[PDB]
Parts: sequence; C-alpha cells; structure tokens
Amino acid sequence: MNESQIMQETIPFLHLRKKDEFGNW
Amino acid sequence: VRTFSQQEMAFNLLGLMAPAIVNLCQSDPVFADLNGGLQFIPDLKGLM
Repeated sequence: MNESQIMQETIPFLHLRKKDEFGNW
Repeated sequence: VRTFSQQEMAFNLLGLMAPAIVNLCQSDPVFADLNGGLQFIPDLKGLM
C-alpha cells in the first residue's frame, strides 16, 4: 500500500510479468 | 467503501479547480484518485 514509507540483485532484459492484486505488472 | 452523490463528486472536482492544486499542475500534471477507495474491492464486477 505504501512502499515509499516502509523502505525509504538482477533483472533480465526479457521477462514476463504478472498481475498484482492491485492490477500491477 | 464510499460511493458519491452527484453534488459531492462535483464538490470534489471543484477541489482540483482550487488555486492550491492549480499551481501544482502548472509545474507538474496531477493524478487524483477520486474513487471511493473501491480500488481495494477486487473482482468488483463480480461483487455487484
């Protein structure tokens, strides 16, 4: 819900995503 | 969760019309979730 307050390695150049409960990829 | 009467949602809108917010826009676009927090009801389609 608020990632910015709580938190104040590598991702591939070709990936698939999936949908968050809050419709996020 | 909240649903709005017309009169309410108009009030809400005129809110972003207020001098305060206007100046925010003049520098940076504004997003305004004026949804009654229904974002948290998943499968709302189904609920209704």
